Amino acid sequence: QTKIQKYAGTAMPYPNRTDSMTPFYINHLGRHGARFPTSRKALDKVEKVLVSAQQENGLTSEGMALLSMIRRLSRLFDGQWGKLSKLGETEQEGIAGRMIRNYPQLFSNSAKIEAIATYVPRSINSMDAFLSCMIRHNPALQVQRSEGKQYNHILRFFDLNKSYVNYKEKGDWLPIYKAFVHKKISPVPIMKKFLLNPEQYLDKEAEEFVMALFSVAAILPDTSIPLNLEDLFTLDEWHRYWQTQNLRWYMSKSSAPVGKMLPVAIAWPLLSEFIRSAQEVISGKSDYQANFRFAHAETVIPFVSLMGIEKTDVQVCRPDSVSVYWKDYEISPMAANVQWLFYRDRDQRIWVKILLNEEAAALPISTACFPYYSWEKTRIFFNQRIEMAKKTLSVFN
Repeated sequence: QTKIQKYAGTAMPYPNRTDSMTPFYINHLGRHGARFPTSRKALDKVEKVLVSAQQENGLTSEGMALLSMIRRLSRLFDGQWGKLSKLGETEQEGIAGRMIRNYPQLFSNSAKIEAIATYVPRSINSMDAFLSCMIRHNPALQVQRSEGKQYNHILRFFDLNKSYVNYKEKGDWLPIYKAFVHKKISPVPIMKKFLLNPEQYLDKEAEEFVMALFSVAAILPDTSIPLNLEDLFTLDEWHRYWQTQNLRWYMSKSSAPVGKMLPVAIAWPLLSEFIRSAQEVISGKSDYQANFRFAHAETVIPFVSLMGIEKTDVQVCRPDSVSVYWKDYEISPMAANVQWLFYRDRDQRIWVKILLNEEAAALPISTACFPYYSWEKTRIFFNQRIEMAKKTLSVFN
C-alpha cells in the first residue's frame, strides 16, 4: 500500500516524517499542502460517459454504483475546487512543528522570520497554517508575511517565459506522451467493470474516460473526504498510470532531453534569490533567522533539478526508462519542500545541509562530512548552474 500511494505521483500526500548542532538560518521553499482537485474536467468526463451509458442502459451494476459515487463527489467538490484541505493544513503544521522542535534555538526569543507566497489561495493558506504553528510555538517571533503577483518572477517563472509556455502547451514532448499512454494504458479491462460492450468505444474516448477516472481516484486522498476509489484499478494498472504521468511531468517540467533543459533553466531567478537571501543573512545585511516561500509543484520541480540534487536533473534519452531513474513522488508530493540549513562551525566556516522533503540530499560535489557541504563550494556550484541556465535560455529568444 506504500506503492499505491506513490503511484499518485505529484498527488501523493506528504509522506510520514518523524522528529529528530543548530543552524543559524533556514532557507525554504514549500509547495502548498494537500488540496482539492483544481479542475472539474476529469469528473465531468467520467460523469458524461456514465450518464450516456445510462441512456440505452449500457451500465453494469458497478457502473451504476460508480455513477452515484461520481455525482456525490461532484456535490462535495462544488465550491471547493483547488482549495487547501484539512490534510494540507496538518501537513504544514507537521513541517513547521518538526522544524521548531528540531531547532528551538534558531526560533528562540525574538527571532525574525519572513514568509512569502504566490497569489494562489491554497499556497497563501498553506503559508498561514505554517506560520500559525510557528507563532503558537513562540509568540515572541517577529514575522513578515506577504504574498501576490509581485513574486511571480521567482515563484511563478513557468508563466513568465514565452518559449517555455509554448513548449508546455505545444512542444515535442506531447506526441511522445500520447504514444506512451496508448502503449501503457489498456482501457477495456477497466471499463468492462462499469459498461456493457466496452469494445464498442473508440480507443480515444475509452482512453480519455479511463485517464479521467484515474485522475479522480488519485486526488481523493488529498481532500480529507472519507471516501476512497483506489480499488477501481488493479495495482498493475496504477503502476502503468503513474508511469504515464511521471513521464508527462519529467518531459514537460524537468530535465528530459526533449525539453533541452528549457523547463529547468527557467527556475534560475529563484535559485539566485535563494543565494542572495542567504548571503545577506551571512553578511549581516539581513537579520532574518528564516525565509519561507510557498508556491507550487511547478516551482519545486525545476528548482530541484536546477540545484542538481542527484538524480533529479538526469537526462534520460529513452522514454520507457524514465520511471526507473526519475520519480516524481520523490520530488514533488503534496507539501513538497526544500530546506537549506546553514551552520557556522567553531572556526566560523559556513556549512549548508540540503533537505528534500526533510531528508538529506546529495549534490555532485565533494564533502568530508556528508550531509554537510561547504557553503563556499555549494554557492560556486549553484552560481555555475545559474550561468548554464542563462546560457540555455539564450537559445530561446
